Amino acid sequence: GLFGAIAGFIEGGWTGMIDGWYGYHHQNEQGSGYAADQKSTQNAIDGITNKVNSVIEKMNTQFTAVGKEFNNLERRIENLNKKVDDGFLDIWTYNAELLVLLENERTLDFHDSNVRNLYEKVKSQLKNNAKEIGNGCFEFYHKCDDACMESVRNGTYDYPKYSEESKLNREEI
Amino acid sequence: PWKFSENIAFEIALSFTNKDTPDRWKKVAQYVKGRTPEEVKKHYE
Amino acid sequence: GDTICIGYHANNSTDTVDTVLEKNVTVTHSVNLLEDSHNGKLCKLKGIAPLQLGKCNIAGWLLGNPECDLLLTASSWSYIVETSNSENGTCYPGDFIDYEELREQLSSVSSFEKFEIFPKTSSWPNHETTKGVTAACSYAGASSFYRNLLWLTKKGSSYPKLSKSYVNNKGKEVLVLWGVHHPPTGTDQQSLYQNADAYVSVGSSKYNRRFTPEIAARPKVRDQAGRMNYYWTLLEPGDTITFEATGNLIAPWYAFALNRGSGSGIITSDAPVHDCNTKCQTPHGAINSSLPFQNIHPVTIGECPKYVRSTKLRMATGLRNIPSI
Ligand SMILES: *[C@@H]1O[C@H](CO)[C@@H](O[C@@H]2O[C@H](CO)[C@@H](O[C@@H]3O[C@H](CO)[C@@H](O)[C@H](O)[C@@H]3O)[C@H](O)[C@H]2NC(C)=O)[C@H](O)[C@H]1NC(C)=O
Repeated sequence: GLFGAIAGFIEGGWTGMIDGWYGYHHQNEQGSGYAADQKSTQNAIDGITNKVNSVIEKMNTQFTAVGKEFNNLERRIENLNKKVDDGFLDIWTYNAELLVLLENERTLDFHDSNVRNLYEKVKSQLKNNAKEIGNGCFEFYHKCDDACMESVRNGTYDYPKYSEESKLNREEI
Repeated sequence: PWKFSENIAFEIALSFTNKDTPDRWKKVAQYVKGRTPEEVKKHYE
Repeated sequence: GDTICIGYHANNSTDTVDTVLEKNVTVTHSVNLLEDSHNGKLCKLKGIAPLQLGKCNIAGWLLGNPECDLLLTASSWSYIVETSNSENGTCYPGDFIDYEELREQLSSVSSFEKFEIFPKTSSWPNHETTKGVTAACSYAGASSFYRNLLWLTKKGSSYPKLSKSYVNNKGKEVLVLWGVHHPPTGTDQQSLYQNADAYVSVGSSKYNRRFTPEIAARPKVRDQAGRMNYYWTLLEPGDTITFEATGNLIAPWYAFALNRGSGSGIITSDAPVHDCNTKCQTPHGAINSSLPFQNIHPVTIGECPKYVRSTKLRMATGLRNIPSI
């Protein structure tokens, strides 16, 4: 990991959220399941395809390149010709191979940043309300419906509303 | 107009759609930026 | 209590990229940037078929070697094709001067209108036009000669000084070809051109040369001790080319008015030609791909993916992926 949030303190993902790149498993009175985040997912896509778009946009297509003929007294310029051809290939093979190794690692921990980034957008929306057991988990002191729970995912809230519900739960155990 | 990169936002979003289609199906189209739910529609074959 | 967790995607995808720290890394989503696939066929570009030289090469084509007679009607092409099977040559031994440059020239040529520059019948009242065949170019069991050049000879006992000019009214470049003949022996000079010492002179606004025959005993190629040199020039619009000889001149007969265009060339391959159309062509076959790279062939005609030496080019898009026990 890099940002630490994949293969991470969260050591696995979830097969059962098919809806996008990131999202929230939530459990309560009513019931449990996955809902994707359509915000940071559409952010990461449009950003990543734009990475894929950018390298290829830096590729003019090949235009016509065909071999050259030389007679038996033109050996030197023929070898010169070979040398230019090999040379340019060695470079473009390098640039293509290396870049893909490089940018893959930079893509992997791009996602690793985006899980970490969403986790704290919640923790910072929570504060007093819950505890961190780790592995993505925020356990609610105060009670929550789906709606209240769709509200963290919404980001919309108001914080003190569930505060008094939560605060005296912290004590006797 | 259809590009290699747009056939990048597309197929990831078709990993997000189902064989018994579990959606109003624009769940592909919000991820395409760009070209419409219209322009997305025919493009599945 | 009530728990909400946060987490990421996972799939059954066995797709695997490489990264700098780690290899064999399995991801939810991939792209392949490298094209391994062609159709194995030589196809059209822009509605237009390539010209298949078949058993002939460019010299055979242009001089009109008697084996190449299938090519005579060819006018336009998208690009030129030779095979591993083209020997069909200059069938009379000798040098073709600046051959590679002529080929290099032909690669900017889209089409030509062939035409008779010095008509066989009209042009040469004082010389023999019918005795101009040799066993070194043999068609249908018989001695013969190039289609596009005429081998002049003495008429009776006489080979009078000849002078012939052609003014280019085509409004485009005209490719004029010709040859000079060097016999093995003075008997052969005398039997052919009747004049013991002789010259061919050729000039234009670009071209100035006086050739004198070199008579020598030589090793025998296709049974000939003699040699024949072939020459060419591009006669510019409006220009005149004038030939003069006392003997030894293999005169132009047919010539070519050229049309230029870019994005063509001359490829070598044994692939079959088909009715397919493509934006990109290699000697191995044609490519239809939106991919940026190709491992197929270095040589390309048209708009193509870039070539590399890579077996594998694969780029991560999604997250990596958990097997989840
Ligand atoms: C058009 O192209 C073909 C080349 O593929 C020419 O055919 C070849 O012509 C030469 C004639 O000398 C043959 O070589 C000879 O072989 C015999 C023994 O077989 C040897 O005694 C001679 O010294 C010489 O090496 C060759 O075998 C023959 N091959 C084929 C495929 O028939 C043909 O002459 C060309 N035609 C013209 C007008 O240029």
